[PDB]
Amino acid sequence: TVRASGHSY
Amino acid sequence: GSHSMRYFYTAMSRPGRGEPRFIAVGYVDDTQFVRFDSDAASPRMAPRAPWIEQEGPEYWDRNTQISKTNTQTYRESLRNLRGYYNQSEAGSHIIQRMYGCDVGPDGRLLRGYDQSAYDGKDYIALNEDLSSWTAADTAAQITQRKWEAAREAEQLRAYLEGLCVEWLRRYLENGKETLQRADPPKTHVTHHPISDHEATLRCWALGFYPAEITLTWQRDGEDQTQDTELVETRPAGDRTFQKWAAVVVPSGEEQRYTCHVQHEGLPKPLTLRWEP
Amino acid sequence: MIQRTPKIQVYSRHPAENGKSNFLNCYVSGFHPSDIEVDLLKNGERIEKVEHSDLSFSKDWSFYLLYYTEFTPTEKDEYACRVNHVTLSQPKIVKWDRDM
Ligand code: NA
Repeated sequence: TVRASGHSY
Repeated sequence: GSHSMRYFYTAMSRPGRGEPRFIAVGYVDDTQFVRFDSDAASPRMAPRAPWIEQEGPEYWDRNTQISKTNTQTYRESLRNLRGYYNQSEAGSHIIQRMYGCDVGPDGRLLRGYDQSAYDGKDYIALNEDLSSWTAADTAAQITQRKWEAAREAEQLRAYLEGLCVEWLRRYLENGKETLQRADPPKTHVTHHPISDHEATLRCWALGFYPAEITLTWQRDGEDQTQDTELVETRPAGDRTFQKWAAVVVPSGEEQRYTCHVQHEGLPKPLTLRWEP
Repeated sequence: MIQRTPKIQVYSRHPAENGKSNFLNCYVSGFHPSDIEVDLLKNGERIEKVEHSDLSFSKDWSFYLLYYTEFTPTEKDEYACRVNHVTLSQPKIVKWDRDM
């Protein structure tokens, strides 16, 4: 399963 | 054996041709099992292997939601990185990210990964400690300070030690008849004369899974590494892989050459010679 | 900015035997950036329904894709793969070599 959407670069 | 799960993200800008495309694919070992493509008519995480089809709607909706959010975040990230490199608005650029976990045969975490590239060059990577960063340049130092301020390493570490390991174990069990089955290569040696003085011996490996394999030529028991031509392992289309190694030998010395095959589907390593 | 030109291998899924159904493969790898155009040629003419794999990339960030279609080899017919990419002045054509 995917990882939680993270912070923009 | 040991196993891995990896997600591969590609976000590609295309100025004048719409918003940046975001593609995600998930693998277990060398088996792809999900994909997401923001260019699709109805973008959603979709199955790409049969053993994932049984997951419920809550699964697919979480994976789809995260990917649609990722579509937007990676669009913002391409704008940000263009600024970090003082780049024009007219150029096309790419962020790539691969992350996931390796587990041992007992299912315990061996290590986690989270690495990013921009236009094909290392940008920033989570260190093996799952708590510090390696920035490739002063532009990536900006992302690092942004990610330290949001304690991003802790969120990735929690994922890499938690969900990643847990779901990988679940997939391996649900797909055990393929993911935990190693198919040995079918092997054979071919002989193709080049001249009156030399011929090519080519050692074939076909139909094997996973892709990891060792093919080597020996002359009088000594490895011929610098004289062996190895093609890149290639997919057959049915989950299995193909590979060959070639060596050019003097006519009449064929029997001094042996091909050696190592693969985990093989009860024991193979030694092959040309059988004329 | 650095670009990488694609590697190309053309081959059948199973060992080729005339009159028997099989799959023709064109594997393109090692290239960057990701836009590529790949066509399968039967005696020079583009074959229509050619599927391909989902875009992925290797550990060195270079991309790879498998383009494939069902076919039935014959002794007469000649197959090939034609690849264009930003790194190539002109489309590259690689013929299916049967003995390989
Ligand atoms: Na070109």
